[PDB]
Amino acid sequence: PYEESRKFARDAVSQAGSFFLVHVATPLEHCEQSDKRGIYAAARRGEIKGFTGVDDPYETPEKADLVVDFSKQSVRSIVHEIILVLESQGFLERQ
Amino acid sequence: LQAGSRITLRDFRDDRNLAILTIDDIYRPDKTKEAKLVFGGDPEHPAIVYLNNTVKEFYIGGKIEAVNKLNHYDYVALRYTPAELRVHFDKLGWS
Repeated sequence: PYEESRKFARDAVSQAGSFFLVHVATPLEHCEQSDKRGIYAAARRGEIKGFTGVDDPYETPEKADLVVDFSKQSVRSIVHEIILVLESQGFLERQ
Repeated sequence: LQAGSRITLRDFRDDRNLAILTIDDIYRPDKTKEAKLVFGGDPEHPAIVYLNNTVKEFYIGGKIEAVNKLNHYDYVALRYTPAELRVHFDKLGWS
């Protein structure tokens, strides 16, 4: 949820290799409406304090390497978009 | 052959009966206007050379009913009909 933690992650990994941030920008409504575990439910009836999106915040990523939405794209093409990024940068070439 | 006639279209390769065509008309086209309006006008153009040396004199128009799909012995697993390709894009989960 917090940009601070994310940038920390990116800086540490970068010491050793490439880091890619993919923001799964799926809208809170969609997420909540499809929750089959009733966790957003318990948050809503206060059984779970400070649950991200209900109480705790979610600092939206400002400059991610890729932004996708499980509302508009499918798992399969989200994966295909990530794969294309790895490919353009040479990671999938032959060894 | 005349309007309303039903001809059978045969495969010169294996003699199979492929389709039954129902003649609408039987017209004599202006090979020069085709040459010029469709394939530019150059007599050296491959289509035009075909138009004059291989294409016969009359065009027989008409809707088709299907008897058999052509047989092919080369690369059958790589050949696709619009229907098969579509089912395949589906199987692969592509969009």
